[PDB]
Amino acid sequence: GMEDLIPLVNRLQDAFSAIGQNADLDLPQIAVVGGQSAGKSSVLENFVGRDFLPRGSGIVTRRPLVLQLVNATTEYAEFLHCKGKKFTDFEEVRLEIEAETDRVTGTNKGISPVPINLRVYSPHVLNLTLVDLPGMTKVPVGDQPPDIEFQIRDMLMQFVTKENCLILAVSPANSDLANSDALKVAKEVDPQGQRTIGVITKLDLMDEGTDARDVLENKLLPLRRGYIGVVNRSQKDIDGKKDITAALAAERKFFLSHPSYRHLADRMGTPYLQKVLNQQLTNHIRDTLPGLRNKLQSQLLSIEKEVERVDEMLRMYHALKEALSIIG
Ligand SMILES: Nc1nc2c(ncn2[C@@H]2O[C@H](COP(=O)(O)OP(=O)(O)O)[C@@H](O)[C@H]2O)c(=O)[nH]1
Repeated sequence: GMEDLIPLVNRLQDAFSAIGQNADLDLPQIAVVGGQSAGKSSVLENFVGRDFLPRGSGIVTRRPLVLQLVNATTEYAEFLHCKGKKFTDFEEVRLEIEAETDRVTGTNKGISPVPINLRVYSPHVLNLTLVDLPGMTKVPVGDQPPDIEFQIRDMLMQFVTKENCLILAVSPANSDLANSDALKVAKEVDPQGQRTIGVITKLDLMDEGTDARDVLENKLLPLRRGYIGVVNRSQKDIDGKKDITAALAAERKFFLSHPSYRHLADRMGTPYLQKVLNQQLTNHIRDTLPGLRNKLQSQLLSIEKEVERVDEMLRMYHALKEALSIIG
């Protein structure tokens, strides 16, 4: 399709996020899922080229982050809920995400599906939007609630059960892929593997004598859209403030050097992943936008005649109208 398609859906995402909605609308979008520590934040920060996501122990993000990367001549960030303000200090971007997590979930330490919408304008990005969802976990730690696993999983299921949700299933290579939370979720909701894109992180950490060639050649657990491997900064690199440019150069050198991957190298790494996701997401929106408009229309007229809480219903009514107006 067209280069207008990702920005179109950004505006849809803003319209529905303004009333605290996203998952129920079945928007064509990429949801990023993984186990905690799979490397999701790292992928997103690689795309942006700056650190901007909360780090530290436990479940630091507890809402969806609708991350909208917009190629632009200038570089800055805007939050939908902070109208007017342009962030150029990505450390303040991170503090604002932390503040939004605390404001909605800080008492319960639970999970909320209410999205945070963050747009990052930059000359260094392709148009690409991803809905980052909290990483899955198994054992509550510290002050986490006893059902934290299910709070997280139930919330991400609200997104990925939707047929227009592409799933960016992030799994670390230094684990048996058969243990992947991301790919388990994806196979539950997408059993034929038609709307799941595999990202394999941490290839630099695999055990000697092993490699992920079978996974990356799409042979171990085939997905129609395949798998892309990436090599992000280690924790030591993060703490040493290694720059992303140097990380990307190390990742390219890794794929060109590794005997098990060098024949795949041009379909590996973070720049390729960004390009592939921009292309598949654009094509995905093209294929699904007409169906979305019908879904939204039907939802709208359902609301109108039921109108014949209702406060939430009227908010949805105006958001749906706004969305249909954006689709035009
Ligand atoms: N060596 C290496 N470490 C990684 C890679 N990706 C992430 N990490 C480290 O894994 C940890 C978790 O990554 P992060 O992106 O925060 O995981 P998230 O919880 O899924 O967002 C951090 O200590 C990262 O520095 C990678 O490809 N290689």
